[PDB]
Amino acid sequence: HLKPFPPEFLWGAASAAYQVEGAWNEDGKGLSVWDVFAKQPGRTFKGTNGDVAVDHYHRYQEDVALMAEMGLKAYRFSVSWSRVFPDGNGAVNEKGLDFYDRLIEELRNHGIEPIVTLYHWDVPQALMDAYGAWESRRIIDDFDRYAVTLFQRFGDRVKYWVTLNQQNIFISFGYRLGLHPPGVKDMKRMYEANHIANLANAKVIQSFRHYVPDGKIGPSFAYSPMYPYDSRPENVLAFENAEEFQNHWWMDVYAWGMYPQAAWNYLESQGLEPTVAPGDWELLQAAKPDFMGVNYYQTTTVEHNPPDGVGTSSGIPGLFKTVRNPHVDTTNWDWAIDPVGLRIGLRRIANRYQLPILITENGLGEFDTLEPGDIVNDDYRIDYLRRHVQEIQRAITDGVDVLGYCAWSFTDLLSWLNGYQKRYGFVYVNRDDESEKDLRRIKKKSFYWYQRVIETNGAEL
Amino acid sequence: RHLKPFPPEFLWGAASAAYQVEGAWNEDGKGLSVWDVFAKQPGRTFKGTNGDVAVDHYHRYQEDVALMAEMGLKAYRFSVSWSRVFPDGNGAVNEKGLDFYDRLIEELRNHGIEPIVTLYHWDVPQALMDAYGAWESRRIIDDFDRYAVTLFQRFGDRVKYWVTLNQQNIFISFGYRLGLHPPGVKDMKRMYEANHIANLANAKVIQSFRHYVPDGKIGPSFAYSPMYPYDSRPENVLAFENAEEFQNHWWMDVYAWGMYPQAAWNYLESQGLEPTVAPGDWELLQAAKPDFMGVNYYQTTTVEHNPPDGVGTSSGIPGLFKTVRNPHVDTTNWDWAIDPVGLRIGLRRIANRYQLPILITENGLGEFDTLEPGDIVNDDYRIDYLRRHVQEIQRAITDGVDVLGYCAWSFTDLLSWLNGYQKRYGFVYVNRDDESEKDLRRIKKKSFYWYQRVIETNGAEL
Ligand SMILES: O=P(O)(O)OC[C@H]1O[C@@H](O[C@H]2[C@H](O)[C@@H](O)[C@H](O)O[C@@H]2CO)[C@H](O)[C@@H](O)[C@@H]1O
Ligand SMILES: O=P(O)(O)OC[C@H]1O[C@@H](O)[C@H](O)[C@@H](O)[C@@H]1O
Repeated sequence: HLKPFPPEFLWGAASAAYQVEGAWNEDGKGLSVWDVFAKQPGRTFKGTNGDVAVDHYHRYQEDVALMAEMGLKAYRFSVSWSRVFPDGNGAVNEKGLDFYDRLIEELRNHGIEPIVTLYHWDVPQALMDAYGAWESRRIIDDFDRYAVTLFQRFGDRVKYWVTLNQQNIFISFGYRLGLHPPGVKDMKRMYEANHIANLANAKVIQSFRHYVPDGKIGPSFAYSPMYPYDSRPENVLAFENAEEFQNHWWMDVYAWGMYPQAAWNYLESQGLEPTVAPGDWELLQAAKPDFMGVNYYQTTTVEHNPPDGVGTSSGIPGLFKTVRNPHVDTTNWDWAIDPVGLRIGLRRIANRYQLPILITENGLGEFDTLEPGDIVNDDYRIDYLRRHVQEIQRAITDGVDVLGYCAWSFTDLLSWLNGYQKRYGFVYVNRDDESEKDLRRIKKKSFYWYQRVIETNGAEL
Repeated sequence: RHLKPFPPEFLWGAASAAYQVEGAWNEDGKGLSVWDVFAKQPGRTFKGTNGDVAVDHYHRYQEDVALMAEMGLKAYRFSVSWSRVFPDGNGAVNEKGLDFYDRLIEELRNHGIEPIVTLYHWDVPQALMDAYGAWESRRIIDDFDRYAVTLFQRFGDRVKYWVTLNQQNIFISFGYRLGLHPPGVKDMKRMYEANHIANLANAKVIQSFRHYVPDGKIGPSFAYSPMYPYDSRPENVLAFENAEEFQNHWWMDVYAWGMYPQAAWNYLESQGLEPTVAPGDWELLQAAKPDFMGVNYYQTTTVEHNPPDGVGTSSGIPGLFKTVRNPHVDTTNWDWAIDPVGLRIGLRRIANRYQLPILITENGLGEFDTLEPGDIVNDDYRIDYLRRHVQEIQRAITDGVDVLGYCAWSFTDLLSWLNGYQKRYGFVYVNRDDESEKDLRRIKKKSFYWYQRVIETNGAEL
């Protein structure tokens, strides 16, 4: 018999500041690296950018009212560092803090738990200009000063905090694939910036223990659990390599403060291991989180990759390469649909680290059709969410401590590079890639489905 | 890719177990072990074979050590028979029993061979079973500790490497779940209680070791079959998660971290099978970190989804996993997988999960060796098996696993627990069979000279 969801389960939904807020130059806000990057011609679909997005900065009262109508138990959002410190360091911007204060008060007045995410990829451009942002150890103290400011202003009202959201994405996309700022393709630089981000995460967790002694904090990891293609020993070995290189490389640092040794030795043999300073290991080991945040969309299957092989398939020669998994469904965008993979990832985190898990992001991006009468029938989104929630219930029954589930996303939002048409929200926003239209909010069918999930604490899916 | 060499102090070894080699079952004051009694029950063992004589290593140890020195062994791993040292398990120490192990250790040291002493290989004295049920009573924790401390005091000056419980998962599961080994019980609840007591005994002895052998290295040895999923079907990967945790982490997480894994614990709790925990248990288990994980390795196991009405050929646990033949590995003549890459995988998994050095305490090939005219045994099949495993160990070292040594199973042919003598494991053939001891003469197999050359070249010629 499946166990019920625990009574205080945080049924949530989530967003990110650049993707929803707009108001990119209002109330003293400084430029973020994304304000600049997205205005490079050709970088984003149809030149879409975060100047307005879905205008949540001005429409937050309506959006929170919709959350209360749904009965959301928690809303996870990120704070835009450039609103609080327009230059990254230096003078605090009270008008920027005041927006988040008003948002938090609106949530609390409706009984919704805020989950504050410190960082979703939008370091102030001034810090990139001054010292290269995440490539400089200077960012450790600047990020800590920013985080401490938020802990001081909001710790009395916010119990749950996420530090770096998807560090593995912003680091790898920014420094290895060149898809995100700063547009670099250099593995050596990637691992250096990654190490600095690890130190920044640990430093802010240490600060949190002083300023928010009753709070709960953790990083959030974009987790694609690895599978071996089959039981061929060389494919199982490729899986060992891939899970360690892609997943333990981050989560072991978060949980244990140590990089895994086989991956470290491989990077050292390539001259790619990060520079370690005295005190680094002590800091990383002394910053235990209360939970592991998990952003989940799909698993990855791997197979053996000879030393002259792949490096379609991607991988590392001599370690592993990816291969299409014939045993999982796909979305209309070729993302795998693997709800059991979420249960597997949750089981792996509990088994390896004994940590509670907050699922910070999971959802389905698809074209939605607006029908006359302001009707959006998104049964495909209900199907996807239902199947993932069902597997979470099985993970809970197995013994995993899952603190909550934040569906991605509450309203439709701006994609980093792909505009607006692949929508994720429970709430449709009437705008597209060419026009803001009237920006009106329209509840999708999935809104009412999730409302009923919450009312029954997951008993009716 | 440049392979790393075997480290300069790598323990090229071979191994045995006391009941399987010693004989002298009632000599020099030795008391009855549970195996002395069990193997004499009609029908328990093939052709009634038992350890009364075995290969008579108790009397022939000088000849056997001389062969080890001829081979150039760096280490010899053996077990101490508790019933020789404390015939009743507790009570009076038997000095003649200690004197045998003293003579053996001196013989090894005089030939430059490192002794690796194994405290327990399944032979608890029958008197402790009679009095209180042996591993089912917490009384065994202090009795085992007193025995271990006796050995630490007598031999700690000359023995650096110690193994505590050898293959706890086997003696506990075979003794209390499958009923194949003493005490012949089939009761999962009793199995998990005895297993918990064995965990506490292991931790207690490691704590004592820190007091008595401060420069030594100690660890348990686990019979490790690394699990594989059959394929990338999500339900088969989940079956693998269940199987690796339930079959492997259940033991190794206690050894390394002092904690049982939660999903397995909750499953047992739902069946009414979780062990009874006393105040102080977690503190003891957590405060007994080993210096290494010992690994007894023969093969991997591949698993697939098993519905709640499923298998309980294939074996498994309904709702968790079931085994399935792996189509991508060869098998021995007894349907055991031959999977040397699986040894590398298991070594990588232990380093990745626990960051522990590993002593491979047992690995070998059992086969029906033919004694040819001229006292020749051509066991190229054994050479091939060992060569491939040693090659994969070198790759694991190159990956970054700290492997302390490799003990081939076995040095001489020996008595199997239930299956007699015909399926042989030694580098040294022993002339006897299931019907009689013949003359017990020792005959070097071809593999003896192969391993001699491996050791001489520190693994460069395999
Ligand atoms: O509109 P898109 O391109 O589908 O983006 C949706 C969300 O993507 C999340 O990150 C993804 C990323 O898109 C993938 O490229 C990467 O491989 O996986 C990560 C896993 O999260 C972002 O978290 C979110 O801000 C986007 O809305
Ligand atoms: O002869 P069998 O049944 O294959 O057993 C071989 C070996 O099996 C191993 O599990 C034991 O550790 C050894 O003690 C034993 O010799």
